[PDB]
Amino acid sequence: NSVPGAPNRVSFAKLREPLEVPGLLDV
Amino acid sequence: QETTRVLTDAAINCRSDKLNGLKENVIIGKLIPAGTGINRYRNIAVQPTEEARAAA
Amino acid sequence: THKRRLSALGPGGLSRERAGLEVRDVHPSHYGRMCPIETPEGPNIGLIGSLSVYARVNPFGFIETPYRKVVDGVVSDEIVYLTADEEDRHVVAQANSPIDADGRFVEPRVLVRRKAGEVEYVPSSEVDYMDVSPRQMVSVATAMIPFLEHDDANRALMGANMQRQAVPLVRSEAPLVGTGMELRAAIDAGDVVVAEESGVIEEVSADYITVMHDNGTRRTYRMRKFARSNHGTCANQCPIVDAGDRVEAGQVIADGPCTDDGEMALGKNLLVAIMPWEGHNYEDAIILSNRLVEEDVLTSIHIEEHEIDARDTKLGAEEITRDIPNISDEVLADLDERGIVRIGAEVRDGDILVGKVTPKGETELTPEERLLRAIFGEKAREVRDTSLKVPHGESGKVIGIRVFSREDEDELPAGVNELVRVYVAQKRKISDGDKLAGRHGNKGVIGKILPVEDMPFLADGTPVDIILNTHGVPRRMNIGQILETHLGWCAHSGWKVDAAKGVPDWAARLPDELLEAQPNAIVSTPVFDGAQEAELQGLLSCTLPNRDGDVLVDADGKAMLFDGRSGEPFPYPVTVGYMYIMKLHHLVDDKIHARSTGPYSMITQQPLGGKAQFGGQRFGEMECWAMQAYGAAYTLQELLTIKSDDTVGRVKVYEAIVKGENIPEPGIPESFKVLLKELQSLCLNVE
Amino acid sequence: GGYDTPLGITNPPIDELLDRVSSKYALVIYAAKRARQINDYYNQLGEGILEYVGPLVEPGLQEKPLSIALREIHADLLEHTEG
Amino acid sequence: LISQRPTLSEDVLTDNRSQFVIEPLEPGFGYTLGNSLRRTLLSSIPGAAVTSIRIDGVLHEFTTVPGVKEDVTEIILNLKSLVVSSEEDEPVTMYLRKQGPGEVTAGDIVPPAGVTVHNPGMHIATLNDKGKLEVELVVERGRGYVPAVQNRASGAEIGRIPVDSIYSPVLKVTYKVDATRVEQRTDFDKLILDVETKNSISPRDALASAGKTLVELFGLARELN
Amino acid sequence: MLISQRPTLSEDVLTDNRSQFVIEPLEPGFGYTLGNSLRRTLLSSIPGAAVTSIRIDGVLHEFTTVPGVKEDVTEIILNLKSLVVSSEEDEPVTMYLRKQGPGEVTAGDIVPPAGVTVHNPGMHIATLNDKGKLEVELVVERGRGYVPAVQNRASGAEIGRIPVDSIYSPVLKVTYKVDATRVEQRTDFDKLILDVETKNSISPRDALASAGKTLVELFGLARELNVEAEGIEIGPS
Amino acid sequence: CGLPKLMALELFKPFVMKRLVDLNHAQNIKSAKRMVERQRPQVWDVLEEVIAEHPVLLNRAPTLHRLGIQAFEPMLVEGKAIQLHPLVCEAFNADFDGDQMAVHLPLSAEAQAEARILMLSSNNILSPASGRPLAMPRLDMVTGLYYLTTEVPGDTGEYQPASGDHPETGVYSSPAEAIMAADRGVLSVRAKIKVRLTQLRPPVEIEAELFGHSGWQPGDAWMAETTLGRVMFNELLPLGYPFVNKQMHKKVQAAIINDLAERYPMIVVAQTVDKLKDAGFYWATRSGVTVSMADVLVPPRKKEILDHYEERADKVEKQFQRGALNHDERNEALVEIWKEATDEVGQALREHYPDDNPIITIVDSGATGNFTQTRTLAGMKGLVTNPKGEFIPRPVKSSFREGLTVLEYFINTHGARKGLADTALRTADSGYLTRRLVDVSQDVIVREHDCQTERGIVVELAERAPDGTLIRDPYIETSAYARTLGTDAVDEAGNVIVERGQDLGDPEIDALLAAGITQVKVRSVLTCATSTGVCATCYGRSMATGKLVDIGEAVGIVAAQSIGEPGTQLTMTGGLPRVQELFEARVPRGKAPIADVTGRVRLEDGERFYKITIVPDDGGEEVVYDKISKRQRLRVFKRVLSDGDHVEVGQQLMEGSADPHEVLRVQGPR
Ligand SMILES: [Mg+2]
Ligand SMILES: [Zn+2]
Repeated sequence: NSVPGAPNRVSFAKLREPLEVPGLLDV
Repeated sequence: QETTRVLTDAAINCRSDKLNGLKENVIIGKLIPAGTGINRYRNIAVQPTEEARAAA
Repeated sequence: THKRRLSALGPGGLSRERAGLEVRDVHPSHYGRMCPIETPEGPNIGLIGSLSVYARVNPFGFIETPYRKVVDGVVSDEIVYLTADEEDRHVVAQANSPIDADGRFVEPRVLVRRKAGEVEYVPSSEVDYMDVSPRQMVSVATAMIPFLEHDDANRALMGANMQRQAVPLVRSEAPLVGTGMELRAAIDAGDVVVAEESGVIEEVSADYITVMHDNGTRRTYRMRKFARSNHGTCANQCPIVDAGDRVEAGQVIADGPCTDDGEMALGKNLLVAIMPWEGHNYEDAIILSNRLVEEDVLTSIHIEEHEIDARDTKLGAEEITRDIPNISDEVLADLDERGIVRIGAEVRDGDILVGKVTPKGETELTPEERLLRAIFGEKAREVRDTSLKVPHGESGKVIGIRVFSREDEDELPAGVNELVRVYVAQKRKISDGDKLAGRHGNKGVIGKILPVEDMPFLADGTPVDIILNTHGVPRRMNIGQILETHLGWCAHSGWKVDAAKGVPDWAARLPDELLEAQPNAIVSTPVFDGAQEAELQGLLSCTLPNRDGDVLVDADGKAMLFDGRSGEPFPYPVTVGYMYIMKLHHLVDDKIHARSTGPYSMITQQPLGGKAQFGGQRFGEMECWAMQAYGAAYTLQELLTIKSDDTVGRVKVYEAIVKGENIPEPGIPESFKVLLKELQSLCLNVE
Repeated sequence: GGYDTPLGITNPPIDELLDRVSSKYALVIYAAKRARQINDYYNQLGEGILEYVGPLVEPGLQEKPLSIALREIHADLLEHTEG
Repeated sequence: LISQRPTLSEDVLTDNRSQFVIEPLEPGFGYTLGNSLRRTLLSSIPGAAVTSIRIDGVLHEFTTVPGVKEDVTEIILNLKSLVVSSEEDEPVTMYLRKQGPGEVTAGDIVPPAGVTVHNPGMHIATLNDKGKLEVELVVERGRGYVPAVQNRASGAEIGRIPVDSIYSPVLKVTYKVDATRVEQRTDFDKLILDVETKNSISPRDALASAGKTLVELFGLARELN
Repeated sequence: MLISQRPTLSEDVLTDNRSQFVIEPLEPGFGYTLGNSLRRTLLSSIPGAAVTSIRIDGVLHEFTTVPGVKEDVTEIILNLKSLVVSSEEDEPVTMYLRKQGPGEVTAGDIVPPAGVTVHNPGMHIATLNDKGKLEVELVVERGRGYVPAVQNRASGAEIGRIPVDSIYSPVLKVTYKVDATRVEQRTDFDKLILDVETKNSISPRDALASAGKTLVELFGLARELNVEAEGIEIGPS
Repeated sequence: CGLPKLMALELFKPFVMKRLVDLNHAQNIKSAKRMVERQRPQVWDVLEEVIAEHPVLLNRAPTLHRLGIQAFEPMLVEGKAIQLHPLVCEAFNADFDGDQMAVHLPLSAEAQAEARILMLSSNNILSPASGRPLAMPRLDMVTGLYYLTTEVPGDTGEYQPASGDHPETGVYSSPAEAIMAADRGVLSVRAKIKVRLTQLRPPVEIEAELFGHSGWQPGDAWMAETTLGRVMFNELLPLGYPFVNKQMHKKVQAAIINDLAERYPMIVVAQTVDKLKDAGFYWATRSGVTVSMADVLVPPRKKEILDHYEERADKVEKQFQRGALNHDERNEALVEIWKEATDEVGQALREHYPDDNPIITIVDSGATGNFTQTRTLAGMKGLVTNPKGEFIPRPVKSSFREGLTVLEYFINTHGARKGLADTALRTADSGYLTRRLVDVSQDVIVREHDCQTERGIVVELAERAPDGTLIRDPYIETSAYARTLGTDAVDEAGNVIVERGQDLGDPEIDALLAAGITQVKVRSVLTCATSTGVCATCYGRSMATGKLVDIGEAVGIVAAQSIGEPGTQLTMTGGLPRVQELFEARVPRGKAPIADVTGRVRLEDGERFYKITIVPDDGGEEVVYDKISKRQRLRVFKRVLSDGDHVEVGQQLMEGSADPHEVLRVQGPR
């Protein structure tokens, strides 16, 4: 989630990660 | 290998080469000394039998 | 993927051979930092990779990595950006650990990475850092292959490097199944326009959109349409919203090429069986129904740009115009009034692109040509005909004309006064021979485009899409594709697990609202956090009929089918399902090429190699030594003389062919004599 | 032997064909010289007559002179010696 | 033996599709005849399709229309969805213009005499206030698929934009057999067949036509010898 | 639809009753569309007569023994099986084969009633050891295609009469394949090859026309809904 | 050979222009050329004739062996790809991943002849290196054939011979009879039957049985019990070939093909193989061998054996913790434990699967892949090696069907990338070695029919049995066949079974086995008396010709490529560098001493290595041997070396290998 135009794709997450993805271009 | 050092003392000996290998005829492009190259095949005589020449 | 790339070769870096093979290896410090999978499969393996996803950089040029420090049998929630060295100080177990819902754990004896990079069942008191998450050791592209933990790294890396070689189709549908990567990928991808400020839409266009910022202020967003990529692929941007809409900041507003509904899209979702059919699916041979072709499901846009300059010679200034030397009129039809062709005109290889001309100078004409002029009243026109013609194997309309003129104050390089660049596109249908591949490394060329009717098909008359060969599967260790296929069939079908008597046990810990599924709903799996096969089996048991009472597939993922050729059912049920696939940037036309005779050398006497020009194929050391092995000598001699160096002999043989007469004899090679002169001039008595 | 019919480029069976030449090689050279003879025949047909004989078997509609030579060979109507 | 020829029975399913079954049949034959008709119907049915159209504002497939959201090629795929039946074989032409903000539906089209769409609800495009439309259409009877012919091969003007054609009145086919095959040798088949017209004609309409073409084929080998 | 090209039929005469057929060109690809169909047709389209179940004196339940002769029961059976003999009678015809003494029984040795017409009477079937006498009756009728040896119509009809198969197809062997003649000028039309071999009863030529008529009789069903429908016309011969 | 019409269109431009100006279609050549630019469809028509019967060449570099190119009959084809016959793919080692190829074109009549005879497709079937065929059927067609030849016990209406209530009810007078039956829903293809044949040569035994004189299949008549599958299979073959009645394994196939080539003419062989390919695809279609995850069973009792070996390793780890064993001790112990676990697991896995599993059935036929790939698929993967090369004591305990963990996958990556790195290095060294070799022997050609020498070597020839038989050596075909006796094989100190001057293939060899003799002075290149190269006689049969080679051959190069080709597959001194240094004539690392005279040994070992000396039998100087590393080991043979062991004059002292030079200087050339 956490995205405005996120089309609903259900996933099989058995876990829950604390952190989300970083800014890939920050490199 | 070591084309320079090979060639140099080769010419020093002034060894002429007989052109009888095959790589020779390769790089010179003249017909190879092998396969269809030898004289027994490359100098074949061929023509119609004069029997059939009677036919034609 | 090009960005976030890692390489040690370069200035300061080691050159290729100077490095030992060991640097190519995968040192255990690499874990979670450099994805060990993604790397070029050519002769640079181990030399270049990329970053793990959640990695991050030291100000000192190191990999500062987050970690979940655990304390007191309880994982904290403080991310810890760690380098590798300090990591050796410490004790890190795995994210996939039976945490007691609280940081507390379940069993004492736990896997953990050792300072030597080693693993043991640590008693569950000793660790001080837990993994931030699964897949912390994955690359970006690696992050985008479901079931990845079921197949070998070999085909894995193969599909990985291939997946960057995808080609943007014109329709750009999204896959039914995926990961969590497909959206974040695009939102960093950039080329999909993102909502800057939250707001209500103002007005759209096919080229831009007027946006109403929430307080007064507004803005447009110029869609990039038909922008030529660095590889001839189109770069359209279509808007995905309405002028009466309202969105929020950082939100998608228009997909890019390979983007569908905001997330990535690298192909289509296709129903396939796996039988060996007619041998046409022999050794990666890949068959195709015409249905996609006539449905344009595989349709590429290509943008080839051509450019030519306006130099100035000693003979004067180069010229561009409809005025030409000896030439037809119809060939001078679709030009503009002043040389160059007209926008929107169809073209074909060899056709004229731009009418350009320069003086050639003066030479005594042949008496013959002079005679033709006399009988024909034809002038000299010493200015030489130097126009622009389309090279071989090219067609399609010309979109836009880019024109530059020194007279226009267009800054141009010296010895130049006018520049023009041209844009032709050709809507390439898919065609046989082209290379496709799933997301598993499982790949291959297009075997044969078969019509729709002559096709194995369902009991519902629904024809199959394609067919792959089972025999490539085992020895390649790529069951993940089978997994994907089963999953995709389940996804297209939709289910509704009857949780009437509690829950079927496999569904017990399964997340809710998976208990049914609308057909053709989209889903995804984390790489290491994917569905189990038992879960999939319980799903496949629940496969609600499509329209009629229709359980097309068994509980085993197969089904009975009909040969559109034979008429009969096949003797067995067959694996089938929906797979997502890509199209590679190795089209047939990019590779197909032959030649008889073209522009000879300048240094040597030799008609130019290189498929950019004609070019052709070099018959060197491997099949020479070979021909000698065969014993056939004359063919080799002909190749190495009259196709290689005999200046006179070349035109001689050409004449002889034109006249229908026995071949002349092979003359002396040219490079031979050249080497001879060289040896001479080396102060060497030669004879 | 009773096996099958050949087809086009494989006609006639080289299995049979080698049965009269000593080696494949002399066969090849034999054929090539005859074929050049044939081509010279056609080239000289426009001009005056010469001892250039052949073909003997009725040549096909559009047949390679090589092919014609081969077929006459299997017909066994020639004569040759090594070099 | 069985002294009777079979019988062609009918079952209506819907307008756009219905069922057919026939018997008595010979054992080990129904699949044969069924794939026969399937291979037939899927391709050998004369249809009628748009050929290639033109609009004033455009020069080629790879441009835009002022005012619309969609583009040329988007409209291309949309129109490729279209359905229409001709009556004659000479190339007739329909047209379409439009103005103001709005949707473009299939019903929007001005058709010439003899032509008729069969799903006016087919969305085409949407426009704005500046949204302005004109278009001419090239349509013709045919059979099967053709790729778009080259306009250079033709002589038409640069506004022309060739489009592939799929003369498929048929939508989808399938069936199943009925192995009577009792243990008395009083055995026979029964083809549980289904048809799916794509809004152009009725299943029987396409079916009898196909059978006529088949009779064309067989008689060639029937009595010519 | 205008045919735009007209396929052709040139039968090939192989060995006597093994004639061959070829046809082209084709709308790619009708070969699979129809050759297989016609195959199964000729396999199961034309009537034919054949033995139903013979009865033999003496032997009661031991299905393997034959005194006075050399061949066993089943050899007799199979030899019977390949008997080309016809009749105009849509009924169960019975028959007789009778002889004593040593020697051999063959095809023509039978007593033919009305309608029966053996097409290879100079065909050995059975041998006679030493003075042995046989009197066997035969049950032939006619039908189509080919049947397994049907089980007992009754529970047990008679201890003597014993079932057999019935090769009601006068055709014997059928095969084919598809081709791609003239793929550029004809834009990949197709060429059918047809290998048929049948008994001396009729010519494969004739059987071909017969089965073709039968099939068109079938497809008249298909056409007889809207004969006023656009069909792909071939034009005249 | 397939061909993009567009391509060849550009190819024969000179030919086509000539032939068309021959027609009244282009006034000058220039008209022809621009017309080519215009492609007026009759251009395609004359293109047809000009393409008619003109050979071509086809190249997939890199080439290793002689078949890197051959000659094919072109034929215009739609599309823009190179349509290739299936069977040549194994020759080119050319998958359909998208590898390109090159296509050359001969011009002279002489070049055309060279192609049309030598470089032809059909003329090249067998291994020029190893005599066996190369267009032999494979994975998919082989699959179909295996399905076709297997027999289904308890199948659809089998031949069930049971009178008293019905006939045997499985007999069929004609194959066509059975055809019609199984075409009806009557018979499975693999149900056993008893039909009577008249058109196929039965086996030698029964055929001689009925006849003895002439089993000739067009008109003879005879019965047999098989399935219709084997029926049709034998039907494919030429008439003269007798019946088979077996389940065609790939090996069986190869043997059959070898027989055919060795006895019949080529053109029959090619046609036969083609029909094979065709029907093979036909039935591989029907085999229905596909792969669902439900097709992949796992070891149902795996976990308990897992636990057994785990308890073992646990005790081992505890005892290492004891310090009773050091680090590497417990390492190797774990290595052994997990290897044993792997072995037992593969045992249970192999026994567990039913036989109809296509997953197994592939390797079962021997189409491809090994059982280890199976175990990796389902069950447990086991050990992943140190990227250095050592083994990781973890190890993997799952198969792909279970899916790995992060750590497991990471571990497997080590050996994965290591192997893929080695892949290029090995093929690189291969070409280097090849260049060395062929540059060595570039000028070795036959020049003489016979050197007429009488030197020649004798062969072990299927060593005697101690219980007493001529138990066949394994490595005889690679040695005995295509050889020329200079001697004459007498029999029983009597009649000569076989004399000087024969080719020494199968039947005579078999007769020699019957005779009971295991030594044969055969000619060899080593004894080819010719000065300038070799004689035809001492060379023997060509592996590819099947007959005695002509005198125009440079066999040296063929042998060169013969060696160089397999070098790619040489998966590791114990490998490729071993081979090199052998050809290098170097003093190997494992230089083991060799005897210099017979006698017992003055075997003796100093500190930290061995210190030995020869017991001379002349006698004289006990040949002393001093730096005998304790890491070295006494050469075991006959029992391992022991002190006072009477040895020979050239017996290798230690294990390993001394240089070729000293073995020369001791026991000379031969
Ligand atoms: Mg490859
Ligand atoms: Zn010798």
